[PDB]
Amino acid sequence: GWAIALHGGAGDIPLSLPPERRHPREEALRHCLQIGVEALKAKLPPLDVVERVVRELENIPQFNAGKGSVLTSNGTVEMEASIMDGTTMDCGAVSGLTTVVNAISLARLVMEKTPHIYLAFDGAEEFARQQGVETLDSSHFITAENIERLKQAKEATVGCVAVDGNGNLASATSTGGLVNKMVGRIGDTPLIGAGTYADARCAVSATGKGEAIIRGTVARDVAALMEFKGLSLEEAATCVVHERTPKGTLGLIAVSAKGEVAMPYNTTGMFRACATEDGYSEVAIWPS
Amino acid sequence: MGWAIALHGGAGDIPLSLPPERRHPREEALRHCLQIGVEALKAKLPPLDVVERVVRELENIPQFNAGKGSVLTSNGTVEMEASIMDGTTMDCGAVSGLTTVVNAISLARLVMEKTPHIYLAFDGAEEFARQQGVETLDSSHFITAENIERLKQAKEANTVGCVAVDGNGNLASATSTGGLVNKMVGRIGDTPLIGAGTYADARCAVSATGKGEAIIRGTVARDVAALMEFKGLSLEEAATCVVHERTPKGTLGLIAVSAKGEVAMPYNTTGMFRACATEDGYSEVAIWPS
Ligand SMILES: [Cl-]
Ligand SMILES: [Cl-]
Ligand SMILES: [Cl-]
Ligand SMILES: [Cl-]
Ligand SMILES: [Cl-]
Ligand code: NA
Ligand code: NA
Ligand code: NA
Ligand code: NA
Repeated sequence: GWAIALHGGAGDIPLSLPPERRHPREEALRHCLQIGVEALKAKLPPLDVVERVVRELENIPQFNAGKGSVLTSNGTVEMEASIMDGTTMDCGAVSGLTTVVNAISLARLVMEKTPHIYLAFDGAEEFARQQGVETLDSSHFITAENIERLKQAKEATVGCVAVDGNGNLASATSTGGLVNKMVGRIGDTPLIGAGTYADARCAVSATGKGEAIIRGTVARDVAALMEFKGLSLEEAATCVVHERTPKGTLGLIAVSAKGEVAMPYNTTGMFRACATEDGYSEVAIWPS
Repeated sequence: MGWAIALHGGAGDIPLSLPPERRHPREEALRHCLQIGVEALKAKLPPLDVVERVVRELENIPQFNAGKGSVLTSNGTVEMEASIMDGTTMDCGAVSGLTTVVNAISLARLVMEKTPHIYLAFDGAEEFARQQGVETLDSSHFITAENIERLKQAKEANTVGCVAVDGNGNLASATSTGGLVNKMVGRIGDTPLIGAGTYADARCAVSATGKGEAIIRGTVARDVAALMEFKGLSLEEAATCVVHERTPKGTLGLIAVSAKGEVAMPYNTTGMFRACATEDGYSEVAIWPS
């Protein structure tokens, strides 16, 4: 049957995270899970499901994508996303977005409306205007929390995977990237086979230290272990997270064509949720 | 078995009737650039320096779609991209959106060496280039008469690389391109994406060429390495499986070397401008199938 997983990012989420900051993030996870489950039960194809959920996770200011993107070194927002359809292996990606309200929707339009997969920076902003997507002033995306985070860094990702009852799979990832990143830095989120992958067998969205995820080709590696060694989703995701990538760098979510779900992480925490047709659902931050 | 090097000047529908005056300089360029890599490997230059030196020269040859001679965007502009990977460390570097940088591959290497990042693109990459003091020239330098005409033909109708291994099994890959003629401004292809156009690990080094979007979707360079690592396929078995089973005909060619000094250069296109050499005394320059 159908299955959905989502994340609001992996990293060093401290156990002492105050309730005032925990609660809104938990509420956001549970609300996005309800949106994605409602969508699958309304017979929306998995590509529409992961777009719809990641649009919400972009709009949530407590998550690093869309509004609440982390700031470049220059105190600016540069947003990036990718989307992949497992059944066609069609895909779309964008980098260097500064005014586009929903980066993941622009990635979808590159896939549908152009002969290309990947547009970035000024050409991606020009395509956004040609398509008439929603834009706001760059100041919309910058939060007080992210101004402070950049100050402290100089001193010192969201995702959705879904499968319907017919084995159709999709993956969507969106980010502001890494605090204090150099202007023009591209991380793992928009790279097919790093942050995002979907094929006949699985759909994967990765989150964490961008450069490690690129070097590790994490999303492709999950799919490759299932295809080339006959590993189950759980075996393939476990091996990548706990065997092949360094501690404190990576988490991912994955669903299979058979409707299984895996959300392993090697970080302290990962803001995560999932639901299956088989009546499993969970919302979590830390290990249980 | 000792050192080995392979290089390409791109794969695609190179017609069997390609007249001598387009074939000639490209075959000579392959032989010239192979000499650069052979002399470097005979001098025991690290593979990462070998592939950078060869691809710099391939960028400079105006008949190849990289550096000077890069194909034109829809707007008649050059937007250049490159990636480089060290198989021993899996250290890598990538650049997209370069308009004035003479050698894209060398800025990919500086990202890897001088920053905490793998990949810089467009204004931020051009600004890193200026901080680093690398050679830049006016955007008009990169535009050739041949590519003005190619773009005119594309609107009407509507890659280079090097892999090297030393006798100690150290592996490197480098790939540089103008991209696709009449591409939208800001379009990124496979060349700068680690695991699509470029990959190196302890077992192999891979550079891919052909239709960017097919190579992204097929994660070609990573797939060769994954079949060797996860199925125990030879370099040849893995390379041939990717090109002749896992990807559409007419889209892709690749060059690859193994830790053991094996060479493979399969393609599913009409042709692929290619050359290789091994310490065992083999060398080859070719365009079409034998
Ligand atoms: Cl990142
Ligand atoms: Cl010519
Ligand atoms: Cl020089
Ligand atoms: Cl390309
Ligand atoms: Cl051959
Ligand atoms: Na957000
Ligand atoms: Na497309
Ligand atoms: Na050139
Ligand atoms: Na680096």
